[PDB]
Amino acid sequence: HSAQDAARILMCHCLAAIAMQLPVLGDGMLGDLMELYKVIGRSATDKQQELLVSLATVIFVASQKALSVESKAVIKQQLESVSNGWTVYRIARQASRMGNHDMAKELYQSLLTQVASEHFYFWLNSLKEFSHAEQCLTGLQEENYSSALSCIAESLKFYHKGIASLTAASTPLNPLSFQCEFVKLRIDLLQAFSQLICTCNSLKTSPPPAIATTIAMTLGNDLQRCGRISNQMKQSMEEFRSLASRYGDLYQASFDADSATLRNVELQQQSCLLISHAIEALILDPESASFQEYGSTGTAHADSEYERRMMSVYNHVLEEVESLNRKYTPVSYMHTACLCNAIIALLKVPLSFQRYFFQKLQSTSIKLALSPSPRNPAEPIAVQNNQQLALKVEGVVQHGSKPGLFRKIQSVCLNVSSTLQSKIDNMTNEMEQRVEPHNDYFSTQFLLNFAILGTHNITVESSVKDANGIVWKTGPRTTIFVKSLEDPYSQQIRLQQ
Amino acid sequence: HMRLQAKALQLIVTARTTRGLDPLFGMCEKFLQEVDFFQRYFIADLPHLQDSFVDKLLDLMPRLMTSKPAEVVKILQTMLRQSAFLHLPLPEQIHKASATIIEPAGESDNPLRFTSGLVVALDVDATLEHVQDPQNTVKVQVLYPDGQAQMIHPKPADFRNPGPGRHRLITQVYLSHTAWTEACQVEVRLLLAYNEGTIPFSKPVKVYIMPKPARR
Amino acid sequence: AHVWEDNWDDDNVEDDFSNQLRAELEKHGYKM
Amino acid sequence: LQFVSPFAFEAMQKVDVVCLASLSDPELRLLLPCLVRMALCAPADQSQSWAQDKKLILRLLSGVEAVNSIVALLSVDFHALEQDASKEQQLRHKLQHGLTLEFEHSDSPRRLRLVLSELLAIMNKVSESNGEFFFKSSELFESPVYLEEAADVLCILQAELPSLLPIVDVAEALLHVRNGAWFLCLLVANVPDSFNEVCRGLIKNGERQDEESLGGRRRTDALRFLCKMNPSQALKVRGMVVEECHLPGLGVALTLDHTKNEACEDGVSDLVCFVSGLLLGTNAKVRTWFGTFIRNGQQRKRETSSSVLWQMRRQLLLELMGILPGLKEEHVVKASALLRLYCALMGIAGLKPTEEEAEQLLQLMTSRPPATPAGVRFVSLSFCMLLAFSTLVSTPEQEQLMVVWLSWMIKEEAYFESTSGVSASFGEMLLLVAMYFHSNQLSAIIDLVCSTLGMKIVIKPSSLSRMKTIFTQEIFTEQVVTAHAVRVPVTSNLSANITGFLPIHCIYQLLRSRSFTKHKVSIKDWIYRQLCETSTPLHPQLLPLIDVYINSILTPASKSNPEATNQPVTEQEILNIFQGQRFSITAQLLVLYYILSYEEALLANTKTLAAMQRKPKSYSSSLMDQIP
Repeated sequence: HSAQDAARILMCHCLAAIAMQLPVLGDGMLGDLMELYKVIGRSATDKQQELLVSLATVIFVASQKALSVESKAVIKQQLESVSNGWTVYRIARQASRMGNHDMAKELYQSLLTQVASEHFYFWLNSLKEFSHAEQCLTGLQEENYSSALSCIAESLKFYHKGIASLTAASTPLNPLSFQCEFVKLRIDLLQAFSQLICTCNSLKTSPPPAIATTIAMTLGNDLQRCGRISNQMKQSMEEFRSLASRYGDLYQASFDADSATLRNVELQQQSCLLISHAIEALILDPESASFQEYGSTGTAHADSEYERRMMSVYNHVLEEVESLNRKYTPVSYMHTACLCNAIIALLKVPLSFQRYFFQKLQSTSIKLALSPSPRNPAEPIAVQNNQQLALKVEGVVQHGSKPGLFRKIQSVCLNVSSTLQSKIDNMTNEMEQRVEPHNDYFSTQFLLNFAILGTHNITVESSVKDANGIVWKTGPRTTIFVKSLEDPYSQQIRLQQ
Repeated sequence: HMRLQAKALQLIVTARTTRGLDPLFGMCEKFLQEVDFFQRYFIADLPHLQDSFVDKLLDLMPRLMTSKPAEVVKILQTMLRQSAFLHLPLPEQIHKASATIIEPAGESDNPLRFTSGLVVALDVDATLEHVQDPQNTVKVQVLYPDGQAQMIHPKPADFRNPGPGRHRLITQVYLSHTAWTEACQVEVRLLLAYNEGTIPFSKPVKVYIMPKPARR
Repeated sequence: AHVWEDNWDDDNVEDDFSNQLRAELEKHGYKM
Repeated sequence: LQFVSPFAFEAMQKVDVVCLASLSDPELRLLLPCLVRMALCAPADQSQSWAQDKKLILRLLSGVEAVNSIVALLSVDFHALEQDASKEQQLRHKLQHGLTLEFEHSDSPRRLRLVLSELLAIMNKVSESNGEFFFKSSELFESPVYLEEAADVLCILQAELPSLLPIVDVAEALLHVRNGAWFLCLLVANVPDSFNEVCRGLIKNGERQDEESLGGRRRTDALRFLCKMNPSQALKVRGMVVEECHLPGLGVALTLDHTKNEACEDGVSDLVCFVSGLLLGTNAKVRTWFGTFIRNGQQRKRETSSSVLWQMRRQLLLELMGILPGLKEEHVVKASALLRLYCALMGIAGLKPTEEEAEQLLQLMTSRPPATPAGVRFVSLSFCMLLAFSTLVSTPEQEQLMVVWLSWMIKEEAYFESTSGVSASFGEMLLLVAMYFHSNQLSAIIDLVCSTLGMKIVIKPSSLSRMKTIFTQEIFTEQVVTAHAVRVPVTSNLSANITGFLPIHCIYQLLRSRSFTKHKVSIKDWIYRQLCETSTPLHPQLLPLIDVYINSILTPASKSNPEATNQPVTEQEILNIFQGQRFSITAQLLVLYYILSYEEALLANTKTLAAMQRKPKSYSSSLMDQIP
């Protein structure tokens, strides 16, 4: 209220932090910040863009819940009165960060209708489609599975459009690898959710009857209360575990994000593993499960209200499955209801598009030039196969900015293996070496032994391991073809043998 | 005490990651067995340990015999969270051992050349400082660049003792392999073994080795 | 230290890609 | 034949009894066996809501005698049927009437045995065929009269024998079956949750790069039927197609079906987006596989209008018809996207365009965009497009067309830059390609074209020789490129970090040529502005540039024409630089270099100046002692 439009940006940042910690501070006093927002236009003349961006960020933080149409109409009124495109783009990015995807969709639509260039257009268009799909996902009703799967199908159509436009935006320069892979994993998660809720609905499609017709219901041969539905549950459990493995792969290949983004990816993998453990400990053998969450959980040490919300959902699902672990037989009477409730809660918590999905920093890379006999074409390299082979791998590390923004490189675990190109897949030589780059350049000698006629492929990996000690599988992973010929005297002696 | 604490933390982590109730039971049995070994070996100094992790756990020991491993590791977790910090009594002017290889120098780009399968003898000359039982503890480790470790023991005539507590190791190390395409770097380091395991306490040196094939 | 650590809104922090987008979109400077 | 409607399939998948009541008679006739299995069999769920659902299922199950037929079929003994099936399978591993007549006359257990034997025989025949497509003919499955009850029996077999009849193997056998597309549509209608597994098995057993095979065509048609009966998951099917790199014509079919379903003329079509993402994406195997698909479609000389390639080509042509008007304002980015996709088509995928496609391409080249940075990007890509494929212009009509267009561009080069505000990247690449043509740097021509296009293609040197004959004679002369060079604005914040080929390199080469003083063009303004705007570190061309400049100021170009002389920098400008803060530090370092080299060159080469008798203004001592 009482400020003269210079310190307002600063205390807006500060109160954005404070409400980012404790959520009630925004929906407690939604109105006055909108009043300052409406007085902005004739209040400011110099840093209008900056204070507009800040106060729009905090209005999204305040309306972390569903945004009022009147309020966003007023926001659009002021933005269409006076704003830069880059400004309103930054409001849109903050909307994608907090989770106000309807407003995000509108702003992306306006920026899409202007743009100038091609990858920029496709990038804005993809962002528009994810915002629209997330709007559709937020348009969800509690305890209605048919409407939920309809909304899922609509949102999945819109991610399909978005991921197509994202692959269109992809270029050899600034390649959206993290973005495309993360949105593809989100797509696969939602497909798995749709398949799981479809099998949950088809639980009643006479699978117990098929079991009782194929074998005796008492002392079931396939399973205790056997089911093709239980087979599909096994398929879904294995698929979900593979999806969680892919999320771990995505994270360990990213390595460059800050704490918030890495934490967010960990939460998505947490959700996937939660569904896997739920379907494993409830539909499958609960006596063999015997798992109780006898550990500390529910502490408010989180860095995001989003994170707190997913964590509370996790606590709810854990307490429900721990209550329902032993109540019923494997026919899954209300087990499908518990799984559906978990799915509905996990989709009611919307999303949080994040910083490494957006502006990227501490772009570190390993060149990793091997220096064998130089194969300028793809011609394989001949070796006499009686002595040995040396490799002489080399790597130089490069940094796009101040290298130690989040993680400082400490050691480089190089990993080299062979494979029989001409078809145990030459997995004998499984070397790895932990070279420590004293300076930003390093070299290491590798020796390979092989006595096989056919061509071989040789693969190397960077395995950059940081200060506190993490795997972080990044690096080029290049391959070199190697030939293998033998002495005519050796061949003649073998023929005489 | 600190090693017991380490084993306890490792047991807690494996309990966090492990689903098998019988592997949990096995790890719990082995851990409590090692605690029993500790108290049997050190009957003494239990008054010296006050408010200690180990002595409070020895007080709560029979209930651990009674109880299931799940609550055992839960109580162990909380128990070690608010266990203690022990005092470490500083002794007199003790020293830590230090090994320095003065020969070979290892800056030589001139490789050491031989023929395939034959051996080259490489002298190792090192200074050991403040080592007890040197002829039985100090062992040479050589890393061949195809990745294998060869452990060479020195004969006890190779440990000259010019003064008090400062020794010189003068020995031969026998290096051989098949032929290589180019010169490579073989690692030489001094490992210290006890009685059970080995500890590096020397700076490694790289020596250029290149075997030729047979001349005819 | 700055007022708010997770600040996406800062000039010199932002990278090459939407620097180019900034150049284009400041040149544009309007939304309908 | 009548396929299962998507409304019926979504009603079945959502198990909404009011929706199933809303569906009419024939689709319920198609969906009988699962519904009667629901209403008769022991329910897994015992909830009261499911009890009302079951009584409504009975309510809708009123009126059908095939219900009683399924009752008898369920009354057949499945354990005995299963063990007989197992023994017959082991024997196979180690009727005067027709099959339809035996199916009709024989009772329900014999019907089950005969359809089981046929399915198992077809499955074994496929398993021994090992992916080689054949055709298996059965009058029971090809008799249109008995298709409904035959499919009901097949549904009963699938619902009763999960382990003995894997649904994916059943799907493959019915893919070999002639009416098995309709049969499989009924099967997935009865069992909704296995739809993803069925599609995955089909695309996993599909071929890589053959849409002209009979089995590939039948698989394509079956998956088209599946995506038609479930349009919501059609894009998902497209996603698995992209993942598994099989059936690109099928992927194109899904894309065209969805762009027929959705009509959004505001944005760029999903066809353009999807094909652009495939051709220009980071996935090398996908790019190569789709390029092989386009190569096969191109080498297919038969003009088949049902081909998906001609289909999407026609759709692209119609989108270009909608785009092409003077060019409109908002269409420019869409036009540029279409241009990049077309370059992806004929460049890396090698699609030869027909004459009307080429004529429309030349029209879109010569379309005049508004003076925006988007228009600058558009005209840059257009010029690079024509340079890349000079094969598009063949006749003299388009030849004089693009000549007139390029003449209009070289009259509006600095005008476009001035209106846009951004420095003329197009004008400077025009300058670069001009001296590249003059010095025959065709490799640099190719590299700059590829870098501008953002994608690597190989371009014909003889085509560039033809374009050189077009370019270097009437469009670009020495004085023309001299005026173009002097009207090119300077490289803003020039340093050694900005790498490439630079207008400073162009100006240095031109001053080596001494063409500026030959055609009487003032260059001191350009040099002064560039050096005043320069910052640190130093681009290594600046010092030889300034040395060549000062040598050009002193030594005349020609003996016969001593008057050829560039005017030096004025001392008033030197004072304006040395007021100091307004400027950089590197700027006055270079200016100090220039003036000291100027003094030293005057007092070194004074013999030629004495022969010239045009002794220039030696700089004042006031200037000298104002410089620190």
